[PDB]
Amino acid sequence: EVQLLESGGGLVQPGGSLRLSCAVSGFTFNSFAMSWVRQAPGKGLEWVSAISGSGGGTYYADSVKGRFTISRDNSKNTLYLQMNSLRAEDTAVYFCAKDKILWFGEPVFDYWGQGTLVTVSSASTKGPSVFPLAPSSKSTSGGTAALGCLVKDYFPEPVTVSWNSGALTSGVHTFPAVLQSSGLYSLSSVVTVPSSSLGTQTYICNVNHKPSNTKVDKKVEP
Amino acid sequence: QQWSGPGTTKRFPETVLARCVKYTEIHPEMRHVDCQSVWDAFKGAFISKHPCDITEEDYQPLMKLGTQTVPCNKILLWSRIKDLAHQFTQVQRDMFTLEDTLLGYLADDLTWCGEFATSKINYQSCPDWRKDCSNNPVSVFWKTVSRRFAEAACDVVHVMLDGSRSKIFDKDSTFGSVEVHNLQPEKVQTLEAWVIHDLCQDPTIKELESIISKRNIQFSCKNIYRPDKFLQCVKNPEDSSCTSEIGT
Amino acid sequence: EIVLTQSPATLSLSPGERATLSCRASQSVSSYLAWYQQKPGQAPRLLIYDASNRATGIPARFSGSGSGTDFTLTISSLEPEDFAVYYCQQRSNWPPTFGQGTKVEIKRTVAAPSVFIFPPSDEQLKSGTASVVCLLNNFYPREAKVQWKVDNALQSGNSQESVTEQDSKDSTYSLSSTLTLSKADYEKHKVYACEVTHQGLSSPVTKSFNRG
Repeated sequence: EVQLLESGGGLVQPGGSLRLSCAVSGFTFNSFAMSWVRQAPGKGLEWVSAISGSGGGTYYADSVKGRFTISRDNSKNTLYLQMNSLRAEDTAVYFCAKDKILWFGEPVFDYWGQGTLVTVSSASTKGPSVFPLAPSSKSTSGGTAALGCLVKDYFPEPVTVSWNSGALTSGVHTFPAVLQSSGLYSLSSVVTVPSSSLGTQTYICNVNHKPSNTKVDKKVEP
Repeated sequence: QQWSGPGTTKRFPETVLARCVKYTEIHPEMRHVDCQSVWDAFKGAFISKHPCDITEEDYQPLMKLGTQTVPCNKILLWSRIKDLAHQFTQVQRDMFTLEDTLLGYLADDLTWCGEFATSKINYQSCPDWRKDCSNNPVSVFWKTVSRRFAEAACDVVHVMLDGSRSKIFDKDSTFGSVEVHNLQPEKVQTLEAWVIHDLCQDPTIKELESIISKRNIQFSCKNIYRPDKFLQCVKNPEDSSCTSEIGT
Repeated sequence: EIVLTQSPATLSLSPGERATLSCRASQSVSSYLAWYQQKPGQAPRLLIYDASNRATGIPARFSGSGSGTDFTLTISSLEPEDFAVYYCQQRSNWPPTFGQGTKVEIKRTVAAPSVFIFPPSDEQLKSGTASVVCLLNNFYPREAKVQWKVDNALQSGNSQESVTEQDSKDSTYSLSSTLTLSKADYEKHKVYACEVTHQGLSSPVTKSFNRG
């Protein structure tokens, strides 16, 4: 089946450069136009640039016309977005998209990648600290107990949080990150379980912060 | 002077007038067309003239009369692959070929010429382009209407080419001699070729890429190995096509 | 560029209702109008292309209509799973442009939140900072008031809040309120509480713990 997988992206200083990648499979990459679409945090979609199946034809949005370069290596089924002179207003999630039309032109997109966040900032990378949110012993609604992990003081976004290496998904809430007044993000990830399972089930939060290469596993005990 | 070629098509005036009436009656058009005026502008180009002394200015009143508002980003040029290019526009009906315009519809597959000192049409023979002279009524017409067609193109132009021909791109064809050299770079960003059966590496396609690139227009190329399948998914793109566009 | 205007910005319906979404182009795009669905954190999904054609695998409840400048997306039998922002996108000319989006939120019966409070971990107290967390889980509507007091003293401007986006199956919200103290000032006090006010509660619910 069709797959678009973006790599690269993360934190880059104002004026710096960043190259994005989009690895594809499941279709004849050669015979389809590709485009990059971006999404600033809490904003809509904005088309960035388009490239033909063979690579020769390119279009650009006016806001990036002098600084971005789209390209592709069809022998590797890889699409590229070479970004120079990055500004704060380029901070966005960047998707690669496949044109549904069978030729080059004004595109409509039938396949998208998962997106990768690009943060353009003066601030340095900061790895999170992971603190447990231990279950209560004086509350805990009925037979429902809450527990979780506190993922504090990291930059930039994103961070990834799982429970029991992915085995526990039901009842899990990972809250959107909030920018503290220190310029550092923080969030909590919580899960409700039966209160009487606190002595028989082991709960571990898996935190991954790729920009700082921080992989922490925190076991949450009562 | 006037021989060596087939004569004017029998009933040529009636045919031109009939084609215009039918084209207008299926195209409530940019501006009302008085088909009689169109036929008069057609006649005035070549009637009572030397059929080896026809110029493009002879046809300009017919060109002005026949100017149409065509979506310029939807133009499909083609060179020496006729049937598949036109059947493609029957399906992708938002795209146009030269023969889909009023002026192309009028003259398609017809011949005509006049005589110097008379007002008659020569139904006996007409100048053959190769063996008599190039500036004959038919060749000059198509050389004129094809130039203006290419001059109107905008934003991305597609051209269909026959990959079975040994010269996939011929610099001496109308597309190579007239149309390619007249795409306006301030209006045209890309020319994407569709080679019909990897022939985008053929020496003649790279020649087209070179010629186009030195006019500061981008070049794009796309192999089409499954033409019947390519057309089937233009009709209904919803069955099995995002995995089958491969070398058959 | 061609501007795409979607109305309204937000639409709050109940399941089974009919969703009518509008997109109005600043000039004619004539058919070249697509519709995209984007659930939280996910990539867009093409629903309708060229204003009336369903993409492969798109349910029959999605239908597109319109030509020129006025376009409409209709979702006949709305589901809780349909909580997403829907975008319109034109391919009439360059550049291709998207509308700002319409957010479809699902209506639901009033659900009171479960309230849990979490003391600071000893592991964090070594860092010199303490963080208390109050969890409000699985409630509707999103309108809720969390109040922090330590020693019954209502705190000010030392807490941040975070809300989940509406759950795609039970249409509920979850909220976290994180109170941040100095460690030296966290020890100067004993009783720590969050106060929760919500339409589904009879009286304000107070979950609390004593330091130690």
